[PDB]
Amino acid sequence: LLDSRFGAKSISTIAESKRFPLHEMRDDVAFQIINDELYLDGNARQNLATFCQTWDDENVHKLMDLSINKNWIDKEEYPQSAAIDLRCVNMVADLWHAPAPKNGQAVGTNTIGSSEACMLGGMAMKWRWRKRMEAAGKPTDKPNLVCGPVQICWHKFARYWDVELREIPMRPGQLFMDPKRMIEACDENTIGVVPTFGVTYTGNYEFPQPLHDALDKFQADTGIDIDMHIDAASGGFLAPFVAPDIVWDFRLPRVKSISASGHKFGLAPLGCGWVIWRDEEALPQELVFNVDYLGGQIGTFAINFSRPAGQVIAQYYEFLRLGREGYTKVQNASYQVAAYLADEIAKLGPYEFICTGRPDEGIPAVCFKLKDGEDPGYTLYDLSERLRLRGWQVPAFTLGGEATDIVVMRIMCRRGFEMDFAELLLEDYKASLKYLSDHPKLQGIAQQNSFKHT
Amino acid sequence: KQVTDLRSELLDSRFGAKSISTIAESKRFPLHEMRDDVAFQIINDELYLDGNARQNLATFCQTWDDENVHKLMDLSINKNWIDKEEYPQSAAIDLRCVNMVADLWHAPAPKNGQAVGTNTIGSSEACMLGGMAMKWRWRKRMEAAGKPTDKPNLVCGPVQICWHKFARYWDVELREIPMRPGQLFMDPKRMIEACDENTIGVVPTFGVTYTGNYEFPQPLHDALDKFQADTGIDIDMHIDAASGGFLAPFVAPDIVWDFRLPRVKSISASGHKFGLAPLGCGWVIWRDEEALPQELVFNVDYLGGQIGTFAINFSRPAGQVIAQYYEFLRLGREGYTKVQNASYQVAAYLADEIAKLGPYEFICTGRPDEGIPAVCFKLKDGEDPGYTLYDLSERLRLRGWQVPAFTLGGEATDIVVMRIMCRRGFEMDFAELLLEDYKASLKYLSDHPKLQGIAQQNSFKHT
Amino acid sequence: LLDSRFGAKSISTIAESKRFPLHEMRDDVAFQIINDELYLDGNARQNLATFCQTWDDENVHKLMDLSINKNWIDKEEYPQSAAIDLRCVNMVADLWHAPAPKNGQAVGTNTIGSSEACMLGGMAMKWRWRKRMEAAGKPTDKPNLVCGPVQICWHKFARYWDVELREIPMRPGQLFMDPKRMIEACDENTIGVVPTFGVTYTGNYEFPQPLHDALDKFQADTGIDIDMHIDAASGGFLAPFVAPDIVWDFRLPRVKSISASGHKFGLAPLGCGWVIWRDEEALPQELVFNVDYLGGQIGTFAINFSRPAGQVIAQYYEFLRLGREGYTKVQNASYQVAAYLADEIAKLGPYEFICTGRPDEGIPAVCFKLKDGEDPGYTLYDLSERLRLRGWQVPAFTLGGEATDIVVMRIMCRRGFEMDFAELLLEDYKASLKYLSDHPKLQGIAQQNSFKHT
Amino acid sequence: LLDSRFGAKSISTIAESKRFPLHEMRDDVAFQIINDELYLDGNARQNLATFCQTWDDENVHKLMDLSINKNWIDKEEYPQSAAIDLRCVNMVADLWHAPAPKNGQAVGTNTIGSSEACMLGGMAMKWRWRKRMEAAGKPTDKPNLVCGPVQICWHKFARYWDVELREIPMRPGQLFMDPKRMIEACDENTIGVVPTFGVTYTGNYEFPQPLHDALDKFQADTGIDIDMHIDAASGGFLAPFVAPDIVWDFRLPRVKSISASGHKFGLAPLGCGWVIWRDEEALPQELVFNVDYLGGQIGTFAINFSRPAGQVIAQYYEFLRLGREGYTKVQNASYQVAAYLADEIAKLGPYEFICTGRPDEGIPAVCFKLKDGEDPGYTLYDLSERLRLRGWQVPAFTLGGEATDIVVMRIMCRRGFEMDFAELLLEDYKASLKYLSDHPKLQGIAQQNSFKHT
Ligand SMILES: Cc1ncc(COP(=O)(O)O)c(C)c1O
Ligand SMILES: Cc1ncc(COP(=O)(O)O)c(C)c1O
Ligand SMILES: Cc1ncc(COP(=O)(O)O)c(C)c1O
Ligand SMILES: Cc1ncc(COP(=O)(O)O)c(C)c1O
Repeated sequence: LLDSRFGAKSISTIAESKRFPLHEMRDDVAFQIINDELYLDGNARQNLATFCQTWDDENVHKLMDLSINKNWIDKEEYPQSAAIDLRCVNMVADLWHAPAPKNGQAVGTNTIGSSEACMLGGMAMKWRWRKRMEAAGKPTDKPNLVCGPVQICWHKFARYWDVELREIPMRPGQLFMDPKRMIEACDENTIGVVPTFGVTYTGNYEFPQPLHDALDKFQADTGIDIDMHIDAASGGFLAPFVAPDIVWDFRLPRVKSISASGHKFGLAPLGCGWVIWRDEEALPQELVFNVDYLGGQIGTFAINFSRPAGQVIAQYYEFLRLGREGYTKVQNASYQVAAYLADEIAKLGPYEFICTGRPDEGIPAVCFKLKDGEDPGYTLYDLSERLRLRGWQVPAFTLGGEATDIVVMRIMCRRGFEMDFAELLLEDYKASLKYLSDHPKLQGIAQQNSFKHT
Repeated sequence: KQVTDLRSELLDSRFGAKSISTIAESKRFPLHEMRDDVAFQIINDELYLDGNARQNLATFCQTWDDENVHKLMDLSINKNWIDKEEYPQSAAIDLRCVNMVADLWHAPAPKNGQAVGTNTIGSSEACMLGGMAMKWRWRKRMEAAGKPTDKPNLVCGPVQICWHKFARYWDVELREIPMRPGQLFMDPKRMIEACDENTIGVVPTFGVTYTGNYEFPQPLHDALDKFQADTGIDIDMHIDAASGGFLAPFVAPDIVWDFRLPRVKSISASGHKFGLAPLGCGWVIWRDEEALPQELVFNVDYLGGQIGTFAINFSRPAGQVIAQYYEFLRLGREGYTKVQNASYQVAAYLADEIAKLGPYEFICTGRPDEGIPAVCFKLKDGEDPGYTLYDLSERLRLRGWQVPAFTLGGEATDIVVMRIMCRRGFEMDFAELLLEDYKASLKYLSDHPKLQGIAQQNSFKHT
Repeated sequence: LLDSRFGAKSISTIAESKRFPLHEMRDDVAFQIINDELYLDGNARQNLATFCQTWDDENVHKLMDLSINKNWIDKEEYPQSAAIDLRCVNMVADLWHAPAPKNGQAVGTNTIGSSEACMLGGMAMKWRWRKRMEAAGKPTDKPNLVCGPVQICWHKFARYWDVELREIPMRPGQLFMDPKRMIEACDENTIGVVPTFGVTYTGNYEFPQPLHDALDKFQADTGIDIDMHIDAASGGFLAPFVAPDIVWDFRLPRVKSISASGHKFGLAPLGCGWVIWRDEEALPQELVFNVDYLGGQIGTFAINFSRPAGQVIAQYYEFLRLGREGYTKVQNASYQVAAYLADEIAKLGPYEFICTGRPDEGIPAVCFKLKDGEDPGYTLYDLSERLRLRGWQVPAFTLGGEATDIVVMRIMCRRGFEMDFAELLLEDYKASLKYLSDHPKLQGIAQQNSFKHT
Repeated sequence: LLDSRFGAKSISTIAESKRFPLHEMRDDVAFQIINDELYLDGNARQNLATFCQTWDDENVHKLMDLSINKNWIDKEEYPQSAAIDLRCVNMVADLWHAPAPKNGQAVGTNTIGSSEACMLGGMAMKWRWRKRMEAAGKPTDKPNLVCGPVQICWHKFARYWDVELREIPMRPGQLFMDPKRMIEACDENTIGVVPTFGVTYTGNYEFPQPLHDALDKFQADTGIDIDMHIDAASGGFLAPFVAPDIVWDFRLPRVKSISASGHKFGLAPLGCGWVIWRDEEALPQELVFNVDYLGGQIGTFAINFSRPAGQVIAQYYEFLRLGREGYTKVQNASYQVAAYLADEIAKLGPYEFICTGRPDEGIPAVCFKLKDGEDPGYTLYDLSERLRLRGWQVPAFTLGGEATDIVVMRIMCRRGFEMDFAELLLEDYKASLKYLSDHPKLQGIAQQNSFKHT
């Protein structure tokens, strides 16, 4: 067996792939072998399911390349990377109207993604709640967390830290966590409420303000003081620029912490998250670990330790080059694309929209389902498959709870998916509808949900 | 007439233009846009303030530069490790790596072809996952027995901070056997004294962070067998092989520390350490399906079915996994053996050479059978050469070297040690230069006695 | 022995480091080996001792890479490089107010640096002087040169060309060459006076005008006609832009030649110098050598012969992209940083400043010493060592002459050392002072002068 | 006026090329403007006149690019570059059989090229001679130097340092410095003899051994002790590999110093020279200057000061990757090309060869003239012009002395000019001959000498 690339004895990667390789191989052959199979990966340019950055900027590539060995945890050897990281924490804190620091540095940290940021926020919430119950001489025996249609990271948090997850069910007419149902789920064991400022499954915002009012009335009627952690994975880098009037952040007294993804609308490369706390009081010191460095010690509250500092550096690059002025324009461009697709798609079939890409309602996304008791001659699963044959990945999936029988299609508009590409999508969308119309036997065959978690 | 306080002033000599002071507005989110290339050069220029770690002998993390690794990482910047759907080849390469590492550690042959394990950001996450699984297995055993599960504890030696975090975050009592003069590590006797029915497991550190020595699981495994025999209490182990996991399999195959031992239910290691991968790569392997409680695994829907994942992080880059595979492919056992041996030769050389320069007692001398490629020593008790290791460390910094001097924990807290790490890139020629600067530092301290005792700050020791 | 990079038998560069290597080695291995140890060199970004360019410009790297084989002396094969070189000579001549050329080309040449430029200037001075003395049948074996705190290249000139060096001593209150002491050293054997327009050790300018007037009076009283050569290594590319009114160049009749460094404030990469002569009469033709080429013979006055033309090309790039407009802003930026540091440092200790970075007084540098009889609890040597531990190289050294007891600290502000970096230096400066204060035993230990020559 | 490249108002480099630009210009525009006119430079691949390296090696480009700012004189900031430089000096010393250092370091230095190397060697020669005459109570007012057909750098040395240059004339039947004529020119005022181990104009070696014998006899008959400096600009990196048995170096007692060009057959990029002294006694300490550094103090004997360290590094790269083994094969390849050309060219016309590319006679060069009283119907100048029309630069010029009536053609074979290219040259050579034969009126028209100095 020979290889046509190297014109030599074949070196299989699929063979003996269950055992650690025995011999050495020429460096450049190993590289070309791996490089060639990586072509099997998609480039995600036509993938409209993910929230994660997929566009390419030469400067970001250069910054990441230079940072490949810069250790985020090693403040001693990489002091400048550490300083840039502190700047970012302050800037994000400022973006979310966090109270002015006493010493001068905001309370918060960079993370690998929103998952870790949420875990940290969740543990802090659990610890503050525990300190309160013990002081009240009550049992910390069975904590619970109230939320709406949260992302899987919260299910993991609940599971891994033994907290009862009280998720308000998604239901026809009310897909999100409303004040009434939220209150019905709250009690003395509730460690906190987690509104999702940009629901993963639909793109809509769960507004913290009305929930905050309900929590104020709750403490007035029962004495039970409940706080909030905002999961703003996507919305945290949207609303501050295109809808400053929405009061969802630290302007609300009960919001003790907020988390968001830099690698989503924060525009940073994969591997960047953020979590900020209102003030020192919001973060139990018992969770912070202090390590020694030549220049004094620094407290850290993170799950990960050693990791590259490139994403933080790239995130800073975006903050510096764009500013509020730049982010507003970038974000608005995505909202224009989403709004356009919503309006245009509505003219093509009997659809009921859950999200239409409006800045005041949520993120740059379009989410719809077929109108009840209406049969256009295909399901959204069938349409999704036709679109894949044209290179597009437009996820079709079912919602949860009382709406377990509802099938929706979600389109995400992130940086890089410009108006020109949306127009092409519409062309292929129309072509797919005509094909389904000309080949009725297709209806009902496709029935597998697409990846919806990110 | 333009008051200095009402202006975004300052001319810049690089751009032949003005302003843009990262430190001035550093507390607020920037207001305006800036030319991309100017923002890039501004950031690129201050990154020069970071060290390159070539002369840093404190860290275990990879610091050498390989062109092919730079290319693989550059092409993987947007490849999402969690998105199996869009990046199927990256996911396949990742599964190969898990099987290869499992094979490396003698994990039993999979009943369905795929080993039980996962890639991680680093050893910290790997350890958390291993720790959670240990806690869950212990809990189930106890619940199946109708016993209380509210007082779990974990027995270990001089562990890395990630275990202190695990204990704190998951409410597990950490029973760390104290480091002490004459016994700095977890021995069978003290280990057993700390074990009971609430012990979720024992965590030997196969390559102690602070000294470089291996804690040998075999003797501890025998003690646990005797323990079960005398009490009926069945205790398992998780090996924290952050560094050793990619050393002993190549240069000391005969040390029995892995899955060859029945009680070892899981093992974790750092790819970005001696695994030779770029920062951001860890590994955790479980003996088999039984070793990993399914309640911890989450199954997500994909167009091709569903894949279960047990991880704390979600979205993140797949470049390090790919780079790690590149190392596995180009080196193999044959290549890793030569690479690791080269580091041991340097370490052994430094130990032997440094021993001739002062009254030192060595804790680690870079021997393959004893631990990792590191040198760890302290001044002999009651010996005053005319300086402390802190003073020596500072003199070496003036020569560009970062050789950490710090104190040991427990009841050995009065011990000041110096640790030298020998990782890929720190070749024999550089070790010779270190020796030259070491001797020059000693002569300077000898000629300037007033220096003794002044320096007294510990260096970063955690990695 | 094995190498952990190549995973093969070790190849040491120290073992047989005194004998020519016996065998071949794979090219790439040789490259990586050398590349890896070059990491032991500093990048000079935190080095505030040198005057030489240390910033990086992508365009300059490209021009230099393209010119690696372009031979400066081979006018025949590289006609365009030779043309660009001629343009630069004329532009520098124009910058220094040299009289308009008769034929059209200014009299001058590019050099490797100011050293060579000064040798050429020195030889021409010696020759012009000799031609005068020889006509009067007087001895020409005991020539002397009058100057102030000159750079080492003049000591080399004096030594290599057997010229008595009459250096006016540096002294408290009079660290530079003044008119009075200058005249006291002049006689019929003086080949010329060399004012240093930007003293290496302090940064101050020695003003040619007052010296020029003294020389006019000298000729009036004795008949002895003495000329000048301005060593403007640094000042030559500063004053013409930020202080045009200072009369130090060819506007002065006696100034027969001027030299300066392109690789200093000229902004060119290492390896570029310039020397210009007032006119043909100022340059003895006996020193010029004519070499034949296909297009005709070209004369040259240079110590070096074959060498690369990249630096000249890079220098032209700076001239073209900046112009007077651009150079003024670039140099002003450096002066602002220097002025800022001087003002800020003065608030931290009992210091006496010799140079405070004022455009009318000298170059962008800060030079100071501890006030006489003041004991802050440390020497500038101690402070310098503390700053090294923070990555900075701020030279502390002693002055010459009578000010031999004086120890100064000199900070150079060149392109790349922006305001933000100066702020960081101030932070580390303060940190160093606090450490010295908390550790008194450190005082007096350090006593080695740093490199001060460039 | 518009520019077709930038599609905007034209920017001319010609317009006011004699004045320093007044305004700024876009950097990328300035770069492209300069990049575009550099295309007017030749690449020298078909230039067979120069000895300087013109081939391109990717690793050398990388090493030079990395070293653009590394200052050769700043031992403090660039310790590793300084170390590599010391290794090179020792390796070159070893190559020339210099006595083993009484300490651990050979006596010598790197230079910009052979010119500076020769000046340093010449100065040392003059100083040693002066010291001796003084110790004999004799005058030192009329120093002279005996040599053969030397390169222009020695004419410069003689002129700049006031030494009478006694150059033995090139003559038909005696083009080089022979023992007899050398002795006729020697006296008590001779500072030394300079044999040229690879004559620039022809390529032949002047053998130091026979000359050395004559000088031994001279001291025996007169007591006058005369030393030598070998100008081995080209031969210094040829004979040690391809003809080790030729005794021309430090194996000869009288050879006190040797110089050679790294950027010639040393294979280094432009800007690299070397000069080695036999031992400390051979280098008068009065010429060495000691400068202080934090690491202590190092001595240097150099005309230049600040300059790039890249060539030294690239030179080290060649030493490391090739070794004696590699240089022998590289140099041999050039000799094979030269020998082939000589043998083939001899069959095309009535020629008399002065150099035929034989390793035992000289460097890889071919030098010939038309046989006396032979008229093939063209001059070598005519042939040279025809070859230029085919892209080749094969210099035709006259020899000096009474050989001023001798027109020769010299072909240099350096790295890169492989056998395949030589065959192409022969094709064009024959084509040129046929053209000249078919167009007789061309004979005698061309009469300008080509650049012959390097
Ligand atoms: C609301 C929400 N939270 C958390 C996550 C997980 O973010 P990450 O993948 O960056 O950890 C996602 C994708 C999300 O949409
Ligand atoms: C034994 C040990 N465990 C865990 C860690 C943490 O690994 P990481 O920094 O890769 O999370 C280290 C550094 C270590 O030495
Ligand atoms: C006043 C002065 N003259 C000459 C020099 C030497 O210049 P170069 O290093 O460019 O030869 C320097 C450094 C200097 O400061
Ligand atoms: C014999 C000889 N000496 C000196 C030189 C000048 O060398 P460089 O150009 O390197 O100064 C040459 C070209 C030469 O051929």
